[PDB]
Parts: sequence; C-alpha cells; structure tokens
Amino acid sequence: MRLDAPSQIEVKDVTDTTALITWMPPSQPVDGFELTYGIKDVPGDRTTIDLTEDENQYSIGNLKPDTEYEVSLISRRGDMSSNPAKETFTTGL
Repeated sequence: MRLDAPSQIEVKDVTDTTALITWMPPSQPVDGFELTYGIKDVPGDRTTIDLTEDENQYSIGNLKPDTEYEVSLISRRGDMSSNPAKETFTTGL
C-alpha cells in the first residue's frame, strides 16, 4: 500500500504571529499527519504537531513577526512515514 505525502500545501491568513496551514491528504488511508514548523534559518527551532487523519489544516500561533518560516508535512501510518511535503512563508509586520 502506498504512503504518499500530502499535496497542495498552502499557507493562508498570515498575520504577524499566526498562519493557517492547509493541505490535501494522500489518496490512501493514513493514521494521521505530522506538521513541523519553525524559523527556516534556525534548524534548532522546530516544533512538530500531531494531527489525526481527518485534519487537513492547522493554525499555528505565537510566530515571530516579519520572519521566514518553513512548514513540513508528513503522512503517518503505523510507525511509517511518507516523505515530507514542504512550503515556506513569511509572517507580516
């Protein structure tokens, strides 16, 4: 059974400290997703959020204003993970 990564990762409603991350789930069943986000140029700043399979969006808060972030999404299925799907965005003043 394949385990594709989500697709069409979009970043919406970007404010100075928040942003809505959306995505299209894979075409196979999964147990959920794992969304990692943090300041792009700061490898040490990475937070990973656990999502159920019926969740296709997540609103991230407490972000740094005017800063470039990178989001990464992985599909999950029993100890197994898909490759990550990524997107970059910059918060607004």
